[PDB]
Amino acid sequence: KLPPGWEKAMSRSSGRVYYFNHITNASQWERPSGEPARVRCSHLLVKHSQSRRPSSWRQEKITRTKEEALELINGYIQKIKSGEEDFESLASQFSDCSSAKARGDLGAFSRGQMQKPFEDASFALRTGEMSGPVFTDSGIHIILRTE
Ligand SMILES: Cc1csc(C(N)=O)c1
Ligand SMILES: Cc1csc(C(N)=O)c1
Repeated sequence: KLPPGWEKAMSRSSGRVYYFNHITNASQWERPSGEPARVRCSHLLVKHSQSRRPSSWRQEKITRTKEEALELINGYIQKIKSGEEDFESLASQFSDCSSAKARGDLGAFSRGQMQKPFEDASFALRTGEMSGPVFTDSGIHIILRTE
């Protein structure tokens, strides 16, 4: 029916159908459009106190809870989707990954290199597409597939 990971859902607040991807946690009103050796992705990471290292260039000791990290991620996604902020700008300012200094760009990678939920979401995104919150042992990610 739909591309890998996508399913129909019902808006609780509006009653309109929408589409949700259970690999990428992307959600959108529009029906999804229409695998490679490598993809290229950027990401914005928000770490939390349960991260496998709760420390970053932004903060020596990351103390925010997982729930607080998710609320930050949710807010960044809202600003990206509304156009108020660009993904690259938010990643440079707020990603707890050292790749923040490269606007979140991780370069290209194959399957079997990244943490699995990140890999699966990255490969389920089409070029240009953005994930919803993706959970790994590092923290919570917004992933943007660029190639
Ligand atoms: C909403 C929510 C996200 S993480 C979380 C928890 N209890 O760790 C709750
Ligand atoms: C992919 C990447 C670019 S900068 C960086 C770092 N400095 O750790 C990671």
